[PDB]
Amino acid sequence: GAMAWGSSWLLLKNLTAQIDGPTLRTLCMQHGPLVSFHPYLNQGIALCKYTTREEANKAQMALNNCVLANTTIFAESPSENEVQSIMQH
Repeated sequence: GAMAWGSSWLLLKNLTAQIDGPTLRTLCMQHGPLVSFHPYLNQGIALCKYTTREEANKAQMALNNCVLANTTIFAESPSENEVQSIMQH
């Protein structure tokens, strides 16, 4: 008799292998509160968790389809099953 809860998850993608993203991680925290974040430069992906569902959706709308000088940032919402796949290598 176990109960399942829905949690806010955001995945940001299309990061170059040449990313050092401490500034990238800090920017995500400013947009929404950050419980935990793991950014990968090499794969060009970063996965982060938000405190509430509404803050997560707002973060995706701003990060998705977002253009910065000479680089493009995309945002997607992986399934909770897809989030587990990322945690497992």
